[PDB]
Amino acid sequence: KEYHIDEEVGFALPNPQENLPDFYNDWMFIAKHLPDLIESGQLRERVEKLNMLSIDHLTDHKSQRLARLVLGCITMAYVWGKGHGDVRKVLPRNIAVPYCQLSKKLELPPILVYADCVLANWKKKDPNKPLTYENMDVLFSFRDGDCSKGFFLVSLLVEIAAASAIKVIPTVFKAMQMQERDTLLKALLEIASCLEKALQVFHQIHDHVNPKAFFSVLRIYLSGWKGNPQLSDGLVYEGFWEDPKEFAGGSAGQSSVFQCFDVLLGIQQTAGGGHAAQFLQDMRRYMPPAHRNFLCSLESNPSVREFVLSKGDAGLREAYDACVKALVSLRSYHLQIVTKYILIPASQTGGTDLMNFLKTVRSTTEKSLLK
Ligand code: HEM
Repeated sequence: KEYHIDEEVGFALPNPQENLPDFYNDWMFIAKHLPDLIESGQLRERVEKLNMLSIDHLTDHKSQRLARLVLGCITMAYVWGKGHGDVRKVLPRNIAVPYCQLSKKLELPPILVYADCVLANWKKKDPNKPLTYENMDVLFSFRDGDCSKGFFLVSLLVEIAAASAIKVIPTVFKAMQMQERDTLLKALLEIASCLEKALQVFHQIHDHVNPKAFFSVLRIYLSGWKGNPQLSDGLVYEGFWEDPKEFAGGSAGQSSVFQCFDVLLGIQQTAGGGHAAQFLQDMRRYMPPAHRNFLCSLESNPSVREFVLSKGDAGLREAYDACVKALVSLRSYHLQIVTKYILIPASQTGGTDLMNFLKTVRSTTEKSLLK
């Protein structure tokens, strides 16, 4: 696990910190009570009433990641506020320096990202109960009725469904170099199987998230400030950085999961020109460095796709296509989500720009079938 891939939860953080050192009890309070400090308005002030606390008292990883989640959740709330059109272009040097320093340690950007607000932002209610929606809960939200539990948790639950496939991958590459056909064939079907499993889990998002509430409320606090005509120049990290600085928002578009399998199955997303590829390449910078590296390792390994074609073996061809189909299925569904949770709400040219981007990626994935 030098790629930080759990056998159980994959790219997620197997059971993150709930509690910070006391030195940072200031930080934990503002964070822990965000529904109230915005719904009141003494958040923006209470952030000003705060020391430039040091980073050094954060001993281990899980601490730094909670610290990133806390500092992250806090930073989104200050900058956006009520999220009604009253924004900051200035961030205090009580927060900017300790968040900017931390986000050089972990080589993440100083913005709330998927890694923070999904992978590191979850808890188990009853330790010795399964991993199901009912028996889990997030660490931090922004407002009430935003359905932050819905989004973060179901996102996470899909990450975990994928873990079941990601642990097969070692087998795939071994079988390939050992020229062990039957093994490889199995391995490929198991991956298809588990990605089919992961789609069912994707359905849960209807059950646990409201469209109007997502689009209206939570979408705002996840949104960053690149090409964002409310901070058109950017956000200023007072103290740390001389100028304003552009960094992009924290979608599930920052996940490693889809990309992981794009690479495994030799789907050249990040090749070609275009904003489709450029986006997908750009997103890797918002993933933990371990995970960036894991994807890089997959690319380095020999091509599954090439192997399969080289063999003249309908069994493999089939199992390969199974995996590809599972991945298209997932994306074809993601689209239905976006329609329901963005397109429709947003009517109550940017709209079709988004969908064409997603359909490009879907299509690229489709184009990789052998059938
Ligand atoms: C209400 C639920 C969801 C909405 C509204 C939504 C919306 C979007 C949007 C608008 C994008 C384009 C990138 C951006 O503008 O940020 C996107 C990309 C993406 N989303 Fe989601 N999403 C949702 C749930 C999920 C979940 C649960 C996953 C995975 C666990 C996921 C995985 C992705 C991925 C991987 C991309 C990058 C494009 C790709 O590789 O296919 N999304 N999503």
